[PDB]
Amino acid sequence: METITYVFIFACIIALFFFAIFFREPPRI
Amino acid sequence: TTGERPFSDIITSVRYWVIHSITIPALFIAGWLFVSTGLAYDVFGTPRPDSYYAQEQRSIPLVTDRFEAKQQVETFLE
Amino acid sequence: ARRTWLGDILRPLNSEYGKVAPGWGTTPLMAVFMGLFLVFLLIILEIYNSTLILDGVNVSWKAL
Amino acid sequence: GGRIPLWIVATVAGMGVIVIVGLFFYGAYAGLGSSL
Amino acid sequence: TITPSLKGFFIGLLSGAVVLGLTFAVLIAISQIDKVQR
Amino acid sequence: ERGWFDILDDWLKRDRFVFVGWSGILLFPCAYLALGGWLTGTTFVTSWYTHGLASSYLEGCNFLTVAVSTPANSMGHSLLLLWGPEAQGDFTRWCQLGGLWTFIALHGAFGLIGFMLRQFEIARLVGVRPYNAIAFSAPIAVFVSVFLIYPLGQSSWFFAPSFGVAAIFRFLLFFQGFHNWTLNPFHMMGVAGVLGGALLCAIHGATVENTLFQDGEGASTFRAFNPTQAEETYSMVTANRFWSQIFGIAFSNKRWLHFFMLFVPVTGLWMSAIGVVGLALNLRSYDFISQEIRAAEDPEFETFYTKNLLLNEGIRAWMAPQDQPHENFVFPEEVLPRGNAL
Amino acid sequence: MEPNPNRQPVELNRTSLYLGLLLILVLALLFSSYFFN
Amino acid sequence: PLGISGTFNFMIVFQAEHNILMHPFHQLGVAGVFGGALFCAMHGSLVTSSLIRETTETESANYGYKFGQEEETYNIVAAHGYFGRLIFQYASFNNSRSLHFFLAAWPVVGVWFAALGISTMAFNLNGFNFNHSVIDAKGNVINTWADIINRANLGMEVMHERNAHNFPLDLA
Amino acid sequence: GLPWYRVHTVLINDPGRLIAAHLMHTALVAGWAGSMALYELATFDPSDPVLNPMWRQGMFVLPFMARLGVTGSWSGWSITGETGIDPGFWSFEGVALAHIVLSGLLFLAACWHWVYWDLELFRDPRTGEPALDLPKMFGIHLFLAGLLCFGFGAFHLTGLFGPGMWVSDPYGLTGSVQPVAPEWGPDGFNPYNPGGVVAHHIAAGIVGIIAGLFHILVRPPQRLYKALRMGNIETVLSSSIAAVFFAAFVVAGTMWYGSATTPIELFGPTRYQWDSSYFQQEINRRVQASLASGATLEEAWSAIPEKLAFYDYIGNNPAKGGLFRTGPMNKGDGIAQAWKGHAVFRNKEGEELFVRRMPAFFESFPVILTDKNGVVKADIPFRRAESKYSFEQQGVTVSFYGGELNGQTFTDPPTVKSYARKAIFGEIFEFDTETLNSDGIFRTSPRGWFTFAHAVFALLFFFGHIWHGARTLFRDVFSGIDPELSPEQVEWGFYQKVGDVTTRK
Amino acid sequence: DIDGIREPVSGSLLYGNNIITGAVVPSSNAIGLHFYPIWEAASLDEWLYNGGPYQLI
Amino acid sequence: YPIFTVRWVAVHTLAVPTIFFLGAIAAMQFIQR
Ligand code: CLA
Ligand code: CLA
Ligand code: CLA
Ligand code: CLA
Ligand code: CLA
Ligand SMILES: CCCCCCCCCCCCCCCC(=O)OC[C@H](COP(=O)(O)OC[C@@H](O)CO)OC(=O)CCCCCCCCCCCCCCC
Ligand SMILES: CC1=C(/C=C/C(C)=C/C=C/C(C)=C/C=C/C=C(C)/C=C/C=C(C)/C=C/C2=C(C)CCCC2(C)C)C(C)(C)CCC1
Ligand SMILES: CC1=C(/C=C/C(C)=C/C=C/C(C)=C/C=C/C=C(C)/C=C/C=C(C)/C=C/C2=C(C)CCCC2(C)C)C(C)(C)CCC1
Ligand SMILES: CCCCCCCS[C@@H]1O[C@H](CO)[C@@H](O)[C@H](O)[C@H]1O
Ligand SMILES: [Ca+2]
Ligand SMILES: [Ca+2]
Ligand SMILES: [Cl-]
Ligand SMILES: [Cl-]
Ligand SMILES: [Fe+2]
Ligand SMILES: [Mg+2]
Repeated sequence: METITYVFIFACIIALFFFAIFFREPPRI
Repeated sequence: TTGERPFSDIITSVRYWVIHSITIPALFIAGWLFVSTGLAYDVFGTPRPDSYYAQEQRSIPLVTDRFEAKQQVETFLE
Repeated sequence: ARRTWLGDILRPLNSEYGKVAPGWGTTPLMAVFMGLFLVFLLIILEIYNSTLILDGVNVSWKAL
Repeated sequence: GGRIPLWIVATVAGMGVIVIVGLFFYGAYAGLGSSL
Repeated sequence: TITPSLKGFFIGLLSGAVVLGLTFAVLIAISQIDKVQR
Repeated sequence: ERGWFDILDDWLKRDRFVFVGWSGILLFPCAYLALGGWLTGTTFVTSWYTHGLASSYLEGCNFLTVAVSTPANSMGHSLLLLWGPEAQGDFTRWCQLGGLWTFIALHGAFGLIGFMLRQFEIARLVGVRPYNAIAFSAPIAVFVSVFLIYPLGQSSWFFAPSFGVAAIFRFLLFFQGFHNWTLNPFHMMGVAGVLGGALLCAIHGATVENTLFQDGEGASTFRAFNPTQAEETYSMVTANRFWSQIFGIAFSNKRWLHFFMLFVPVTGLWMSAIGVVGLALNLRSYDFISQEIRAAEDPEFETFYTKNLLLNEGIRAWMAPQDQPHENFVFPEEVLPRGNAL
Repeated sequence: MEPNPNRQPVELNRTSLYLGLLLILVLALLFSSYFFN
Repeated sequence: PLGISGTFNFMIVFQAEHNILMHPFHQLGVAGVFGGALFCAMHGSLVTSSLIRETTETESANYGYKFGQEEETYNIVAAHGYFGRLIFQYASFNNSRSLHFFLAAWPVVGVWFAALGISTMAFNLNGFNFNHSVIDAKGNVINTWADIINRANLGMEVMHERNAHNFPLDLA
Repeated sequence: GLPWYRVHTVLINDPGRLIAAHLMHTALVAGWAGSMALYELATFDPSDPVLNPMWRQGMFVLPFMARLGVTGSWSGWSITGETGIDPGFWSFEGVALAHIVLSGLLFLAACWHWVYWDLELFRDPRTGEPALDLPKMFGIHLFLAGLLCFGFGAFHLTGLFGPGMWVSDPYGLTGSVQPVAPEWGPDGFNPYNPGGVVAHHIAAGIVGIIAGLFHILVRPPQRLYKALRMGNIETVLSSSIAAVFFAAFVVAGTMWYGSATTPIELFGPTRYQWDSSYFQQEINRRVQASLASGATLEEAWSAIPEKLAFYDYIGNNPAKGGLFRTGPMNKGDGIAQAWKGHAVFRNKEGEELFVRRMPAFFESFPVILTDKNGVVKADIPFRRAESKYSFEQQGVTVSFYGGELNGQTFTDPPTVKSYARKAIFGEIFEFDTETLNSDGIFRTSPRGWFTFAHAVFALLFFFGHIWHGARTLFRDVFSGIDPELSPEQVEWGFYQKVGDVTTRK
Repeated sequence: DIDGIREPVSGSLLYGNNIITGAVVPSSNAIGLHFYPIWEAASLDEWLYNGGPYQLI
Repeated sequence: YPIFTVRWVAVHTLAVPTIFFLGAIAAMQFIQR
């Protein structure tokens, strides 16, 4: 259960990285 | 631009050097003598190299009593 | 705005917004009470600290 | 205004710093603090 | 009783009052002597 | 231009080389005495009676080993005032009892109050928002937690840090061996805010310097800037594109960027301060209970966590007799933890 | 009831969402070991 | 080691074996990272303090800046006016290029020395050793804070890798 | 729109909804107190105030009820171990219920104030704009605070109309709630004198009544009104947070050092009592007096109260815990059952030997025994090959006086060593480690947890003070500095007085 | 076996670590500075015992 | 230009003890145990 928890939080953070990069608010001039 | 004379004017002027070629060395010599006379040891209560331990004592004069610590140091010094 | 019986009664206690005494008013007297309070805090601090030790005042559980 | 040029004041002052710090390093090897 | 530490307390208090008194006396004096122009 | 208060205010606030202000009345004497007490003690004053150590240039220490050391453990948390019941006005004895320690810590505390009041005062006069004062709360939280709260929760000032380069190194090592302070998540957050702050400092300075507009002919580019110029000196647009493509994300808002540069180190120092408040009570992150239960029952189970406690156990037994002389520890050779050979 | 004129809309932009989720997830990654102990 | 507690293990053993804290290159790295954090907070706070009013009290001031606008978003003259007064005029930058160069250089140079500290203690040129440097008139050792560091280092040394040494010196 | 960290700013101009938000906060806090008490009552074991008192059991609010005179349960027991008592309504359960009902009433009032926010009372009669007269509100509240403070000291604490407060002997053996007379001499300022707490309330209460009347009747100086921005509610937030952090630091300190308001039977002993071997000194005093008057060693140690011996044990020291070692002290070393008795160690020669005690700093500590002069006589070695002082070489034995093991002597070295390891913690106890699946690792008491939370919240409230003080004094530049700001006003020497155009040079 | 003394140190989550204690453990002191790619090992099981992942990483 | 300014005082509070201390520390380099 602890290993599951640590790996789950880690996986959420890698997903978060993917959205923050590829689905960011695009910068607009 | 706050008014005072610029530092670069002061420290390149002959008159600054006339005052300070005497005050700077005087201060330095006074510091020197404060040590060389031994006076520094007595003002601050710092042991001389021969005053950390008695000849055959070999435990440190550690202060162990809050309110009679001053007396302990005086007895330790005895 | 809505009036109520109790709000009518209390109205005078909330009607002087912004009202001031002229100039420095009682500022110097306030300063005296502040200085006395500083001294008071210093005294209770020093007693608890054992920096100020008073006859009949044994700061410990053991006479208390 | 100044009679003594700033580059001389700097050079002499800097040299004075080197001397006094030099002395402090010498002292790490002699007398008190020298381990000897 | 005035214990030796109550006497020390009064000495500390007096010393501080004097450092503060002299500081303000001097600063008030200097500000009076050297006023800003308006 | 009215009463004496307002005439004093005028003079206090003159535009001069060193601004004074009302805050200056607290700041200047306190900063001066803290710094001068430090130079005086490190130059001339021993720690023989409080620690059994030499600590001054006079006794032969160097810039790395001098300190103004804390008072003896028997002093408890005495204010140790010159005129107090311990020194009773004797300056020499007060130096020998560690009076310069509380002198420096307390003037230093009032001095930092005065510096922060100075930040507020100058901000108000110049008409800027007082975020610099706000940022300075992080130094304040660190000073107060480590130099005041920590020893107040312990037995005495003796266990505060002593004011010295090597003395502070000793304080770090003590916190490792006794508190396992590296394991503490509030310290880890401090480390993130410090290293992240240094990271932001470096990367922001390098980015500005490398996205500059050519605003002059010089190959040395510093002259090609004017404080009063309307225009940005570097290209946020190009900087944003570069980092978006290198790292995946980039700042696009300069205001957010600069606020975040305040936020990160200020927040990290505040987190470390909270961990130290816990250490004042020995309320440590010392152990993981599940690790100990496993390792106690399974002599083949080993992690870097169990390796580090063995190091702590070495630090405590080897350092305690000389570091805590009031304890009169005598640890016979046979009881000292040691691995093989060493 | 007459409308309250002190009401204001609230916002959280997408960047703030991402920064906030990162703070929470990383705080959880850091504190979870201590919670399990 | 590639791990959080392994990192601390590496640090503690490194202190036992090289007295890194007493090494001036690690000290320069500390000045680099503490100073980097300090100047990070300083710069953040100075720029933030002098943002030009462009928003109302119900909006984040960050909306006062638009990506790619030409005009600088704060008043550097205001910021310099504050900071030159906080310290003294000539201790403050009014040149943004010089300021930002300093921001880059201070932590980068300090961290280069941190890196060279580790890379030269790699070849066992170690921190200053003042163990028993202070001696009284008879020859008694008068401990300094350096000797107390030594005692903590000895605890690390004797305990680390407790089954790996067979001979009396740890020579790598 | 408003950023997330500013949503509550909608209340600044809305006195009615601010009062509603306050009522709700108050409902939450009273509801917490009520719930916390019920959880404690559902888990508290009242059957042994000697070796299983509230502070061994992670009780946090129970000691606050007890401190002010709530010491009984409706189910018939009392905190001092009585049976068949009738507490009346104001038992622990009655206090919990009162707080839950209060919570409910405050929640309902919050609803009314939220809906009916637009009361004419909150409108400045001259402008029709929302307005609170803060200086006058201060006098009214200060007056009320003074009356309550006074009546608490004059009636509740004296027992004149109320129960009194908890008091005990210097060793926390016989505490109970008692009426307490005010101490009017200098000993009133002694933190360990309960009469000074009574006098404090009477005197400060009178001062608050006077100052309150003053603040009702006299307007602020224009000078002070403008300087502290007294028309801005945020100034009150700033100074109120300052007062609260000061109060929080004070309660952290008196919890950690001990005072008449942080008694050891409610919160546990202090760390300093271990540091100064406070209880060991008293135990030895009593044993030497027993021996002086003809007692055998067995009789002298058998006369030591179990309660006194238990305070002389490091498992009760609040400086032995861990930040993430959660729950009651009982979860670590276990539920204390009985004193084993006092262990006396002797070597083959029969000389009495003393186990060096563990200081609070040390998570682990070696076993070293010295003679009465502090000379080392035995120890438990790490490396064995050069051992000189082992229990086997020195023929160390242990004999017990008092407690479960009174009259017994152990000579088997592993057994003698086992007891020596316990003696580093002070007096030796038998514990039930099974009931709670205790893990053997020390936790702090409510004295430690309280001090931690309050020191930490005090330090954080310093930030909130600095922040709101800044917002107050710099309200005009909250959204940024003047876009037209004169470069003359930040340039050096254009003005004679920093930031003052009338002093142009 | 980081120190080459047949005393293996557990670094991974599934073998009893948490985020704070877990590590990829350095390669074995028996290897020294020798290059230890997967194909130098007799099996993945040997490669794992000797701290092969550390070098690769 | 005035001579004795706040600045002048600031400079000498630091400069004066600094030179005295530096002379004290120079003398120390010749102390033998
Ligand atoms: C703003 C400047 C400032 C501040 C905030 C401090 C603050 C402090 N100093 Mg430092 N000091 C200063 C300037 C300052 N000092 C200067 C200029 C010098 C050179 C003279 C010193 C030299 C110095 C020494 C040598 C020592 C201190 C010490 C102290 C501490 C105890 C002070 C105390 O108890 O006063 C108590 C006094 C007051 C709080 C003044 C109160 C004024 C009230 C409001 C009015 C009451 C006056 C009343 C009418 C007089 C009646 C008295 C009568 C009964 C006899 C405290 C940290 C001690 C310390 O650090 O110990 C470790 C210590 O030994 N200071
Ligand atoms: C990656 C390595 C690393 C990093 C980045 C840090 C980072 C940090 N450490 Mg940790 N540390 C580490 C490894 C590290 N540590 C390890 C391995 C250990 C062993 C356990 C420790 C043990 C340790 C301890 C024991 C403490 C820290 C603390 C801190 C914080 C210090 C903040 C600060 O600037 O205080 C510096 C001080 C201030 C900011 C106070 C105010 C200073 C004023 C402004 C000074 C003014 C000076 C004046 C102008 C004149 C000076 C005169 C001149 C002659 C000198 C910071 C979060 C401290 C902490 O957590 O505090 C809460 C602390 O007590 N560390
Ligand atoms: C002043 C607050 C306070 C204090 C001192 C106590 C004290 C105590 N409680 Mg009570 N309690 C409280 C409030 C408090 N409680 C509240 C608000 C609740 C409702 C949640 C409870 C509900 C409660 C229960 C149900 C129990 C207790 C128990 C206890 C005991 C054990 C405490 C413990 O193990 O702590 C452990 C403390 C920690 C692990 C520290 C937590 C630190 C946090 C997680 C740090 C967060 C960091 C943050 C995320 C960082 C942000 C960074 C960002 C800004 C960038 C102890 C007597 C236990 C007891 O024995 O009961 C009989 C028990 O069973 N309490
Ligand atoms: C009586 C205490 C008190 C009160 C009434 C306020 C009230 C206010 N603060 Mg101040 N503040 C305080 C103490 C207080 N603060 C303290 C101690 C700090 C330092 C920690 C601050 C630091 C602070 C900052 C930095 C800011 C404010 C702001 C504000 C305003 C908007 C708050 C808001 O919308 O948050 C909305 C908050 C949320 C939607 C979620 C917050 C979740 C928190 C972080 C974690 C969970 C909290 C938990 C429920 C706490 C239990 C409380 C108890 C343990 C203390 C409002 C006027 C803001 C402002 O000035 O607006 C102009 C602003 O930027 N405050
Ligand atoms: C870093 C410390 C610090 C800073 C920068 C500020 C800054 C601010 N304060 Mg806050 N304050 C503080 C700590 C601080 N405060 C403390 C510890 C308290 C006591 C609880 C307060 C109580 C307070 C109130 C009640 C108010 C402020 C307000 C203010 C604001 C206006 C300036 C002012 O009033 O200064 C206050 C001046 C000082 C903090 C300096 C005091 C110097 C003391 C008197 C020296 C004493 C020496 C001592 C007696 C020596 C003996 C020592 C002993 C150990 C032996 C500004 C935001 C006001 C505000 O927000 O207006 C909107 C406001 O109403 N302050
Ligand atoms: C030069 C060797 C010293 C090491 C580097 C020192 C500063 C440069 C390294 C920082 C890089 C940061 C990232 C790029 C940041 C960046 O992009 O910088 C750009 C910045 C401005 O660029 P410009 O193109 O205007 O000038 C550089 C060339 O094009 C020549 O004009 O560069 C400089 O100012 C170089 C200054 C060299 C000055 C000579 C050496 C200074 C020695 C100082 C070291 C003291 C040692 C103290 C030890 C206790
Ligand atoms: C404590 C006290 C007090 C006060 C005192 C004072 C205030 C003092 C001051 C003092 C001082 C004020 C001193 C000074 C000193 C200084 C010095 C000693 C310096 C040195 C320097 C050096 C050595 C340099 C170095 C360097 C650097 C830093 C970097 C660059 C390079 C070089 C290396 C050059 C009184 C009386 C109130 C009383 C009580 C006690
Ligand atoms: C309506 C009504 C009623 C009822 C009421 C009730 C039933 C209530 C309840 C209430 C309640 C039952 C409440 C509760 C509350 C609680 C709270 C408010 C809590 C909080 C918590 C917190 C805040 C926490 C925090 C934390 C954590 C979580 C972790 C650690 C850290 C800390 C401590 C920070 C009646 C019938 C009477 C009548 C009238 C109507
Ligand atoms: C240093 C804190 C001083 C607090 C201010 C005390 C107010 S003093 C005030 O000063 C006026 C000037 O307009 C005089 O005309 C008036 O007589 C006097 O009451
Ligand atoms: Ca000789
Ligand atoms: Ca079990
Ligand atoms: Cl190791
Ligand atoms: Cl070997
Ligand atoms: Fe910038
Ligand atoms: Mg020498």
